[PDB]
Amino acid sequence: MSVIQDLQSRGLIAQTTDIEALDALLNEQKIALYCGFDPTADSLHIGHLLPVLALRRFQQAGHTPIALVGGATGMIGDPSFKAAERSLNSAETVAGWVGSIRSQLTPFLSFEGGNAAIMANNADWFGSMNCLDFLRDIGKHFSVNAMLNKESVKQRIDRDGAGISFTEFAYSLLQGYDFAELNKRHGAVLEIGGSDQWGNITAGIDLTRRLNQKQVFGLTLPLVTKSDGTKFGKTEGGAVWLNAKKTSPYQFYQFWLKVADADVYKFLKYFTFLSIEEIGVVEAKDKASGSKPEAQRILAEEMTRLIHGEEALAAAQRISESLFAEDQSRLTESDFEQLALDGLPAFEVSDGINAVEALVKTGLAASNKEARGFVNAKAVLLNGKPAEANNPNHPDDAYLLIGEYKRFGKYTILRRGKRNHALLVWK
Ligand SMILES: N[C@@H](Cc1ccc(O)cc1)C(=O)O
Repeated sequence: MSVIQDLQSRGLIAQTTDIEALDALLNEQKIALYCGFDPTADSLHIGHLLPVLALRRFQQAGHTPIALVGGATGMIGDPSFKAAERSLNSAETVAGWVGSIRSQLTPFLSFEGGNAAIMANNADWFGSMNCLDFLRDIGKHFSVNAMLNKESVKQRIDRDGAGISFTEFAYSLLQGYDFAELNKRHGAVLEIGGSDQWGNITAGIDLTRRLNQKQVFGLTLPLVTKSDGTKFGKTEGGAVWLNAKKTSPYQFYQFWLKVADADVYKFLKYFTFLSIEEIGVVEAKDKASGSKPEAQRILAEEMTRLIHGEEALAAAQRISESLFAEDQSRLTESDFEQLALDGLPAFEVSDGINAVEALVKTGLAASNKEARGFVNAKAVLLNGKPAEANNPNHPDDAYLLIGEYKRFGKYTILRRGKRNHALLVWK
């Protein structure tokens, strides 16, 4: 199967300058392509996965991928399809983020063989480029009227928009020059990016022709949309980060389990490296069997193993099988650290708290008298087992939370009823 044919089978080609010439080029020889990533936070999230995965899909076919970290463009800010001005980050801020997201992109690509990936930083050439040379050597090739009519910023320019500063209005010049520079340095003849990068990609296509007299191509990936209209990574708990210390592999694994039946087969094509045929068998088995669909679990296993690793997937599976389980002895200290991060509503308690005190402190009851009914109804579980009396009282301390209930001397899973429960953390 062709490289382009594989991407269009997955619905991964949104816009491309010449699909026939790009397809014929990839079958005739191996090329170098590049994609740019701007440091806007201390870590990436799932909304950034498509471009770096698409780079890997090209590297699998023997092409050389270039991952550009925006050490310089991150100091300006991409205004493409943004209705409000981004704020300016400090040089110290961006330099740290450059090292962070660089450590997150490198695992996705191979650095062996002739097609080994290349990590680039546009601060290498902009960090020593004088402002006059910037405005002249780059700026003379840009028409302000053409810049104003770009869809990516036209909504900001109109009378209804919030306006744009000269800073962000100049961003397409930096990203445009990156394509010409990477074409000169590493023979980059293709730039891929997110769906909102069409304006800045074609700018680097034109600029590469004017500066290097070379024909290059651009391809944008689809906007990851959901069937119900909601945003892709918007969850109740926030964003689904790639850094395990921001979102636990359990919650990462949980996010992909909850994918809708309409979205799960497209997400398998977008994000996994299972073949179109393998995904086609997964879909047909679910569509023919009257049982629950298996695609969400397969999606969750593929994404957790890819981003976090095989052991972290095992941890997420072990937590998922133990959190609502009768026997929780499988949970480890690291498993509870995941739970305290974003697995369960965590609450700090100290020695001496009884059962009804923790039942209302965690929100599992409105009042203690209401929780006292839940206690005597045998509807309260501690680490999978119902609470038992263990005191000669003093009034409500008959059900006390003593050290026996402390998992690793720090954690206790408090459960009330069939659903909804909390995590106790001992200080
Ligand atoms: N504009 C891209 C980042 C980028 C930076 C430099 C480039 O050459 C290309 C792309 C983004 O907003 O995500």
